[PDB]
Amino acid sequence: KVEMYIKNLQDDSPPVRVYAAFALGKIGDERAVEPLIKALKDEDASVRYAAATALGQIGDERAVEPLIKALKDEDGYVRTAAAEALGQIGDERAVEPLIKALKDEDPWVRLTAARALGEIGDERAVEPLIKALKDEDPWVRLTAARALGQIGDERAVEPLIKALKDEDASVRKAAAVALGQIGDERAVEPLIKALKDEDEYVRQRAASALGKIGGERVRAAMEKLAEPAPGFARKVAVNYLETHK
Amino acid sequence: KGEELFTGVVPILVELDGDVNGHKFSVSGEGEGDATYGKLTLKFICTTGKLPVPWPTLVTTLVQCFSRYPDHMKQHDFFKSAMPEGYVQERTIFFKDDGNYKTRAEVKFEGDTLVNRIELKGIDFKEDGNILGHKLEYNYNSHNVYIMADKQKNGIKVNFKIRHNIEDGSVQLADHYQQNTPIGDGPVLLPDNHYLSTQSALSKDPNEKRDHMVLLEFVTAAGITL
Repeated sequence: KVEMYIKNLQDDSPPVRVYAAFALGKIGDERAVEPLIKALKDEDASVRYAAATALGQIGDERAVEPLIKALKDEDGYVRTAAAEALGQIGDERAVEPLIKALKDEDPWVRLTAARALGEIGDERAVEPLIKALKDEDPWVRLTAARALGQIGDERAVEPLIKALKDEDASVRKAAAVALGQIGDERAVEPLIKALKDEDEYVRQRAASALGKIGGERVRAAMEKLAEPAPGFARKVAVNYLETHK
Repeated sequence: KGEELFTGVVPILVELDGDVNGHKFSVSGEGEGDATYGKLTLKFICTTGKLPVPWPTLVTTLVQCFSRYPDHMKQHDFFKSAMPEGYVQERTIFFKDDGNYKTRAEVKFEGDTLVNRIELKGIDFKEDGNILGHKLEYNYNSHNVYIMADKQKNGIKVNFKIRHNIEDGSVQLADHYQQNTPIGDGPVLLPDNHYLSTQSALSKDPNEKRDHMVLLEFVTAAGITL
């Protein structure tokens, strides 16, 4: 059957090739890596997209250079599937080519590259991702924030504190989760302020970010907040002081 | 007629009116479908402000007539066979450990345009659950949609589970139970048991400041031998 789909990858009709490629990514068998790399150059963009999608799903590092190359495809969906595929494979060789894709014309391609860079977890992405925090597109900024959170590098702490004031609630929200994930205590006071944010979800995430940071600094900020804070912020603190000792 | 209407790229319109735990909303979609590729390209906007549920929870509600049936399976394509008068699609969707949606839609040609019109009601959702607390990731999995002939009436029964990624790394399940019945008289194909295998990518439009979802979808029928 994996035999059959590999065979259908060669069919005259692009649709047949398209669903051969998808099917093979689903089955997950290594035999299909080679013929799927071939399909990455199919003249049909849907085939190229399916092939790239499947290669990400198979997880095999032999597809890494072929996919780095698909980062240059004329089709933005193909380029998107290429970046996602390289994140999923996790091979460090993808890092500098995805760093470049952070400057792609298509913001969803930029976004996907930033996601993929968080998934790899490689330190080299930290600075370019810090720059992507100032991307024009709020989806990119959000995703850059979330990727820095997952990389966990201390250099992002101050830029993320700033993002906590971004005009878009969704960036502020991802900046708060990321600060929690990094665990650096510089985030405590800024996070305490974000408990005042207008957006309820920003508020809740800044609350759990503080729970994750923990330690004496959060404890003392909460003793103080349970005295001069109001609203959600005060409940967060009284709740914290209860559960934590 | 049926499959004949689908031989090229057909334009699509989608209209949804929903009310979930009392929050009313609407969504309008526009785009196109190419059944030869089982391909959909669409953009959806919430026309009433912010969407009170996550966009991925609405993907299945928001045109299975654009699925690719392979040549040997054409006698199992109920969806296209009902056209142009179209069909009624009804679901109940159970979000595990949370509320449910019930939906009713009509899918039909209105002029040269395939149009999906839907009404959705959902209740018993948890205020800070995954749905209403917006904890779902902005992505979409690959699924198998199981289809069987409706023994009683001209129509089909359909069942599947949608897997929704949650941002903490767990998965939320949405059990779909579906029924489709034709609108018109024109007789319909009542198919052998089979399934559709789906693929979906969600994105955004960088020029769009409204709450919206861009969608690319690939679906093929499968599981009939040859």
